[PDB]
Amino acid sequence: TRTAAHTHIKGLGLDESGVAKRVEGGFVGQIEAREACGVIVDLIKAKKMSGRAILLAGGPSTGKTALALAISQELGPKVPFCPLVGSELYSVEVKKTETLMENFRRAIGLRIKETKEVYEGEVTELTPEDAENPLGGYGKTISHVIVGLKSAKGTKTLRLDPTIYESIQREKVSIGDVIYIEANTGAVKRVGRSDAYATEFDLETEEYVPLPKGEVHKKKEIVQDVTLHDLDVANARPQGGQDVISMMGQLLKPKKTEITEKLRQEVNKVVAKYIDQGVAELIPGVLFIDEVNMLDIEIFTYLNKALESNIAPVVVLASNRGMTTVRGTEDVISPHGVPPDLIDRLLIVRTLPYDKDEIRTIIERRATVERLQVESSALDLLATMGTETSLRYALQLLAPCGILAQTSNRKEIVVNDVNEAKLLFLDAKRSTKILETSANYL
Amino acid sequence: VTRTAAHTHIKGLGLDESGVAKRVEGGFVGQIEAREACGVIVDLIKAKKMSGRAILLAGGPSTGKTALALAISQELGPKVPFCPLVGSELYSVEVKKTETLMENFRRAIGLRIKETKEVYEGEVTELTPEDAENKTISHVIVGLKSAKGTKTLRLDPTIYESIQREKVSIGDVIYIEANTGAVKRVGRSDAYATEFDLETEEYVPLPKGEVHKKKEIVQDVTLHDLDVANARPQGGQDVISMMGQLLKPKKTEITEKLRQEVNKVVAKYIDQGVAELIPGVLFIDEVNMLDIEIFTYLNKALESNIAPVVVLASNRGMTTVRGTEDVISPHGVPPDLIDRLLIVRTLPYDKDEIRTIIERRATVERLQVESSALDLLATMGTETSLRYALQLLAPCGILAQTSNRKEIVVNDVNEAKLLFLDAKRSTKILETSANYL
Amino acid sequence: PSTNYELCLFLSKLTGEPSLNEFFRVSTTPLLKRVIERTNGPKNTDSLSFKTITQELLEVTRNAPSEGVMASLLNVEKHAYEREYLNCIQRGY
Amino acid sequence: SLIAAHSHITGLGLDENLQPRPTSEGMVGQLQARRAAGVILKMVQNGTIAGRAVLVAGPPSTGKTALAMGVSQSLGKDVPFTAIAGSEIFSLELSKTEALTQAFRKSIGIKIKEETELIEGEVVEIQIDRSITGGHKQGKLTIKTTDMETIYELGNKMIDGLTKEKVLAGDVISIDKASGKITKLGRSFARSRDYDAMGADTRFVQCPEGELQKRKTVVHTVSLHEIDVINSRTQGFLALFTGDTGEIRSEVRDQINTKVAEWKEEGKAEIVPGVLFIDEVHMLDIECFSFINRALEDEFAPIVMMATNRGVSKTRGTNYKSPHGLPLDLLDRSIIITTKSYNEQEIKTILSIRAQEEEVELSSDALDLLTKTGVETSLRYSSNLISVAQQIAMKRKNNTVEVEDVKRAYLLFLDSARSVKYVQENESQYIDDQGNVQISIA
Amino acid sequence: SLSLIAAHSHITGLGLDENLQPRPTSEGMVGQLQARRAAGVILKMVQNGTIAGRAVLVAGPPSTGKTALAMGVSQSLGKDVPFTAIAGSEIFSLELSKTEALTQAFRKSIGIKIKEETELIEGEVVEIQIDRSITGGHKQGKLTIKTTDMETIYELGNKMIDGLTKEKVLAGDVISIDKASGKITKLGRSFARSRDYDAMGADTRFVQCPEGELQKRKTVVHTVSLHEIDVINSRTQGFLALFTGDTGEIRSEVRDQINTKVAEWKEEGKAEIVPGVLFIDEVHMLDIECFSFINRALEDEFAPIVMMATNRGVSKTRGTNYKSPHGLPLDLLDRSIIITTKSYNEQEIKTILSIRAQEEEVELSSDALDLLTKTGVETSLRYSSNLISVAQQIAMKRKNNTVEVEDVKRAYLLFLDSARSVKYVQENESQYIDDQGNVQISIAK
Ligand SMILES: Nc1ncnc2c1ncn2[C@@H]1O[C@H](COP(=O)(O)OP(=O)(O)O)[C@@H](O)[C@H]1O
Ligand SMILES: Nc1ncnc2c1ncn2[C@@H]1O[C@H](COP(=O)(O)OP(=O)(O)O)[C@@H](O)[C@H]1O
Ligand SMILES: Nc1ncnc2c1ncn2[C@@H]1O[C@H](COP(=O)(O)OP(=O)(O)O)[C@@H](O)[C@H]1O
Ligand SMILES: Nc1ncnc2c1ncn2[C@@H]1O[C@H](COP(=O)(O)OP(=O)(O)O)[C@@H](O)[C@H]1O
Repeated sequence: TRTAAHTHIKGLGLDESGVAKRVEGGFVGQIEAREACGVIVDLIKAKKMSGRAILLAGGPSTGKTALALAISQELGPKVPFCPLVGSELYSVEVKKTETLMENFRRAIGLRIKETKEVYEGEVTELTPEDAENPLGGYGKTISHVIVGLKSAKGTKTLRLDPTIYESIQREKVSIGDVIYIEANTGAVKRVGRSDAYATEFDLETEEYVPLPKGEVHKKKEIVQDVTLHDLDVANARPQGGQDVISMMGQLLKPKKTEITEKLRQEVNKVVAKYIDQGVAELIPGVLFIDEVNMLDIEIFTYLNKALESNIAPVVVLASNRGMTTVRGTEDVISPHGVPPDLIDRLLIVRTLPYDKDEIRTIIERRATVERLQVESSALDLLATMGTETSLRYALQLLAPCGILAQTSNRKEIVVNDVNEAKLLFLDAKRSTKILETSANYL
Repeated sequence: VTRTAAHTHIKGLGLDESGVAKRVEGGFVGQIEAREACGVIVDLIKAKKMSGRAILLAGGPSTGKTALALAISQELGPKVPFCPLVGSELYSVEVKKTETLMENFRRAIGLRIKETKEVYEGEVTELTPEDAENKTISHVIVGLKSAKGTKTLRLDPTIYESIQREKVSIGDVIYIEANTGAVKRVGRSDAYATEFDLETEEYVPLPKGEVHKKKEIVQDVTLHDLDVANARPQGGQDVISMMGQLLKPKKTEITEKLRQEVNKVVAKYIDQGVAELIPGVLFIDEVNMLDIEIFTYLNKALESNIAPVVVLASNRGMTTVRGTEDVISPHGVPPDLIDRLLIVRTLPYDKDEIRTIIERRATVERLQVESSALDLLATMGTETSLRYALQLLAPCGILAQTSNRKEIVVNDVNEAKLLFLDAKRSTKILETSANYL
Repeated sequence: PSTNYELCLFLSKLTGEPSLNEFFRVSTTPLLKRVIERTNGPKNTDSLSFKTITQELLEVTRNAPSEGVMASLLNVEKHAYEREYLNCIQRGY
Repeated sequence: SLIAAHSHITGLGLDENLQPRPTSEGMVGQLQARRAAGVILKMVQNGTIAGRAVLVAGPPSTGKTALAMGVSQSLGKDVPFTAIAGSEIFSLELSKTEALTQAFRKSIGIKIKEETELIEGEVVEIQIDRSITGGHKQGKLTIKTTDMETIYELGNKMIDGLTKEKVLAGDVISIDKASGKITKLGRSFARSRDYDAMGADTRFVQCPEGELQKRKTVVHTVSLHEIDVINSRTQGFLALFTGDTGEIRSEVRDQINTKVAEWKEEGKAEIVPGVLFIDEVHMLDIECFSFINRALEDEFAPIVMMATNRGVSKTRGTNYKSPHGLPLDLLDRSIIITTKSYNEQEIKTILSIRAQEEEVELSSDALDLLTKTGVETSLRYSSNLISVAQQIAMKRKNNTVEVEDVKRAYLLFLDSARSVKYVQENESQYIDDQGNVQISIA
Repeated sequence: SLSLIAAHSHITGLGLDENLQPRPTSEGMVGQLQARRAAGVILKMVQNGTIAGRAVLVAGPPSTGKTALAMGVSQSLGKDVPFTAIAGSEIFSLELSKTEALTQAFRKSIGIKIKEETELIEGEVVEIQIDRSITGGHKQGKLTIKTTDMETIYELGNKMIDGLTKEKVLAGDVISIDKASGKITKLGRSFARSRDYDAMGADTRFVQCPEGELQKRKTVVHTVSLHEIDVINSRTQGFLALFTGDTGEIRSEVRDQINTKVAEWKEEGKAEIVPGVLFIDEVHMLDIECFSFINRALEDEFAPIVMMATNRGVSKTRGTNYKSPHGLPLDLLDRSIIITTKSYNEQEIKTILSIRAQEEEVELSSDALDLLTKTGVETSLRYSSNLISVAQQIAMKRKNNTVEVEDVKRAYLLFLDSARSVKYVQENESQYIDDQGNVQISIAK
């Protein structure tokens, strides 16, 4: 078990058709922001809209990323979620517009149901039966291939096409191997050798797979979850070109290229065609961009362009700046570092700072998650610590308090332990104070 | 007739066995304290114990910082590696600058490997491959022959593959290296030169010496050579390719994993006694051209366990550091790096040692200068600059030679001063004139 | 492998190569010669080399008939070739 | 697909006299700009006028891109419409002028007529002769209809298309000769001898009658940029989707221009022009503006529509300010369409259209409150509030959206001015332009 | 053997007790008791391995031992634990973005331990007898592998024969074959069968014939970082990019798939996660984009403990135009804990100088140690530490073993510190090139 300043956040914690409980789901306070995020989660689950932008605005250490992760856990693992930093779009292999568009396409998922009818198992015989009056000038003209497959409780003799036989030569299928044939394509697949057929007792490099379970003939419905960016990446590269430059690019570094809009529209129209047949289901997800103040003005204008498309997902933005200059500009003072046209294109959810009791309950919840026992007086001192200093400093001081408690052979965290941890590790404000007082290039 | 560069006249630091600098010795005159400090530095290098030691040579222009660096280079010898570099060379457009600095760091740590070279040279008399199947040849019996006699060898099928690569037949003088396995076809012998009156064969003589020749050699490599030997995005350094490969290999950021593996292999070979480790010198002239990021990576890389002795040169004073905006620092070097340096101060000269520098450069370039012409050149060196006289020495010799004289006279110095200008006179002409000189 | 057997064993545990001499052979061959001579059939299952999702979608449609949903979702370049009549377009340059 | 911001616009809403209706085809108001856009659309549909610059100017949230999407919807099919933003030009693998040239040539279409033989019939016999390694492939195909039966010679590509989607005898298939398309219509024989290999369940198709070969003329549109990318290198068709078309030489462009002029003069092909729309055209550099100035004077130059929402602003790449962010030599070559703001009634009609498109039922007083909020703050803010108010109303288990749902959505999600006021009242809680913030509560 | 004496070679770890209380002088670390106790608390958190992504900022004036404390933490951490010490300037690259370089630095500092069991048959090949099958399937072979002591016969399958014919192994070749996995190697040619050929081949390597038991059991523990798995799964032949370094911006979906597969391999127990420390020395030389990516990347469960070192005061953050404490923005300092290092008094300077002189095998006299301590208190620790070795060379040129006062005084006269060089430059400013480029090379007017 590992904790990473999260994983106490288990969803948002709203009840059905109602007001958020104050302490529920690892969340303390932020009732209006959690209600707005629940409304956004229901809008995403409605599966109807495209390119809706929410900006989480508040101070530092107020729970914007916690709310985004709560949205992601409320949506479930099947709905796609792409976390992102504003600094990640400045790639040096491809232009920043292409990175933004591929992160947009990474947050649109496709669920495809399909039927696989297969014959698999350990093989018993391979008789390429010759035809009567077998032409002339050729040896062993095959009328059909008889393959005897066996598995757990099942044994089936199959009369295959002659043209599978060269595939038999292709995958090096011998008697005693565990093979796998799809009915629609008729392509064999040598999984390995049976465990009972380990004849070479001394030295062998074969992969001995167990004998597969169930009947030989199995027809099953499987569900595959992909993203639209996966389809774009798989369709961009030459799929089995079998030429010199294809293997050259296979062996080379996979450099990122500007995926054209034509390929995206082709993928979109084939996806819509298979959606109309009912075999595929489209799900939109969340592209979360934290600290969008690091985005360039070109990123903001391309965001204005790309939010109007019919495909784009719900984009959750976060920012902690209040009234600052937009990156890429020199005199554009804007709220949250976001230009007014994009600000016009989104909805703003405000996040509030916390109180003493909320900070105390957050510290106690983090102590219970990290499996640390803190007494009440040390908890009150940590709450006063989190009010005088930052909340994150009091949250991150819990683990040194646990180390200093366990080094004295006790499980409770004592006021002496948190005083020692205060003396050992410094706050940002106290470090700034001793940087101002000391003029020795500290 | 040998050419003469700017630092040709300097052969060493000119110190005695006690380390005290003789005044005029080794191509130097004056600058005794910095020469003694550089002698202490080369004693530290010859100790072969320390790593990451850094010395900065600080002084004015034309005072001898680069002269002392090349004097260190001749004092150590060609066995010790020496990597001269400019601070401008670290700005590469193929790889990042810290990677280039670390590559130049690894270029100044060398290895001596004693090895044998055994060569079979001569004309093939018999080429019988024995198969002994178990299609595939067991071995090949090859009979070479030179003017001192013949010799028979048994060769593995890899050398037979290399022999059939070279289209070797009976009667061809060929070359075989026993250790490497390289096969080179020198060409057909003249004993078979009259089989046809005209053919594309190149007819070479029989070797006059013995067939088998063995000698001892030493291989001087660096750690950067072994780094780039086994870090190739597209391999194939072994095959001889006159034409280039179809895809141009680019310089890449070599990871620390390859450095640790190369260090482990080198330490294993050193522990066997095969290889000897020679720490060397990385010299960076004009260190004020380094970016602050390169200064930070230099701060990090000077604490390595395999870092060489680094010698920096600078001629600036209280100057802003490159890549910064308001960091006024001595010699253009940030104060965190300066704390790790040892600073050797380089003094200016006066008239007498300027005159002896001029006469030493005249003696090295084989020019005869008259005494009053030497005094005029020394006065001009004190007035304009020392390098102005050092660069006007050769036009004086040319103007003397065109007048059929082997002795430089005062009129030659006046004519060379009239024809060629220094920086101050050209700046005065620049200031007085209006339309772009 | 004579001097650095531990690194070869580590790389064989990582990649799953059945031969420990594959790394020395690959590192000392030309890249085009390596591209021509890559016919490798078996791989070790007990390895850290993993089969990606997109590579699985490549493998299922290596030999697959048309009108299957997985087959047609990953074969769109051929569909764009066929529907734009690029089989009979004349050369211009 | 999904509901985007311009999904309600199905055209321009103009009569045959180029007169705009007050509300038609999802467009309401902006009569002079709609009439000017209809004039531009008729100029595009004429096709004899090349390289005209059109600028659409106005404040934000007014309808410049709405007018461009109305032009695109009224443009018709097989006419190119390349809608890009100003940030796509700045690339790492292409120059600005080369990216602009590719955007210009993506907007010019070439309508090519091809002659095609359609061969539909039952397969009697397939004979395929392949080499030992499988490289060289040839053979014969005996095909049949109810009148006559022929034997054709198969090439490599036709056999490759026959192996995939495996054609047996008795299968009714269709052969497109000009495209190499193999379409298995089905199976007509239903032989008693059935193999155990295949899982094919092909439907019964009646035996095709009539002639076997049918001649037809097909018509397809290919952009200019596709022809330069295809003719630029060997595997240019891969580069049409990967976008690895790095700086195509001018010799290729000149030869493609001469070849398409020869195709026009032969009657084989015709050239149709399209529209290059550039949203946020102020983001382009002065070098891009100079290249646009000289590239508008070409024969193969499309109609260029540009949209910007900026007044006298700083032109990028320079040190001065210009109207619309564009230099005066570019504005000399352009005719400017001006778009004006809306009143209460136009905002109410836009919100009613957006609610009808989003399947959201609004009451009269809820629509009045949304209209008042759109007038006070922004039209985009109320149009975004519609969906979350619908989500709140569905959370309240009622079908329609009431006034209190709109008030709850207004209280939950902030606009620009309220967020600016909240930031200015709580300035110390946010990171300012100097990077100073007070995280601590006390 | 290859490593020479560096600036931090005398430090073998943090000199702490079992109660995390630092000794005054232990394991090469002198003083800094609060900083060493805090670093011991940091080490225990890394050793616990149950929490992730803590940012620790080591701050103080230069030459106080922030990097010394980091090397003490790395030495006390022990082997087979990923410690990645990088500088802030290495992030700025040409084919990798700053966030991608930071991701590769983060994922190089956390790995997995994997246990392997090897049944190795190592020996020289005597004879390979191949039972040629009529149909060609299941080609039986008889391997005569042989050590110095004893020799058996092994049965060989068809894929075994194909592996032994893929690489060219003959009689007299030393090979080892794994029984469990079928791994193939060729160590080279035995020395007993080395004189039969007059010239060796290009790939012919000569190795000693192994002794002892023919088949040996061994347990191998492999520590594979997450970046290693990313580079391996990024390409078809990805092991070359582990050494050449041209990984080239590994896509995200590979990293999520590898994270999920590492989680399920942990839950089925064939690998265990070993977290480590990423130490960014001079972290002030990073862009604000790097700081924001660090802020978001510290919140993942596969994140190491990040130790950052800075000697800056209230300095300008790179990429912006405002000043900030430590050269770091306030949201980065919010998610961090600060260990402050203080300056040294005379006794700590003397003890560190004596330890550094003992490390370099220099016999310092008492008066020379007092003079070096006075110079260290006056100028700097690193100036006296650099003066020790050149004073040793000065004394060795004087045919003396130990150093005296005269050797240290000669080294002080020959080599200048920062303040003396600043004084000599400021006294003669015309002889040096100014910030405006002006200089006076002429010595007379
Ligand atoms: N209401 C809350 N309840 C519980 N934990 C919270 C709450 N708000 C913030 N936190 C915790 O505080 C820590 C820092 O908050 P974070 O979301 O990183 O701030 P920011 O919004 O500036 O990114 C997170 O680990 C988060 O889990
Ligand atoms: N002490 C000296 N004795 C002899 N020659 C010298 C001395 N100092 C400098 N020189 C000569 O002066 C020339 C220029 O000096 P240089 O080392 O280039 O100056 P800098 O230190 O600015 O690089 C060199 O060719 C060198 O040979
Ligand atoms: N005449 C109109 N008819 C219908 N909707 C309109 C009209 N004008 C503007 N809109 C709506 O107003 C919103 C903003 O218009 P848009 O053109 O996208 O941005 P801008 O006007 O700032 O360029 C769009 O969502 C669009 O649907
Ligand atoms: N506590 C200590 N114990 C031993 N040596 C130290 C100590 N602190 C500093 N040093 C020595 O001082 C030198 C410079 O310290 P360094 O680690 O570079 O400090 P900083 O990183 O703050 O510049 C190092 O070479 C180290 O040997």
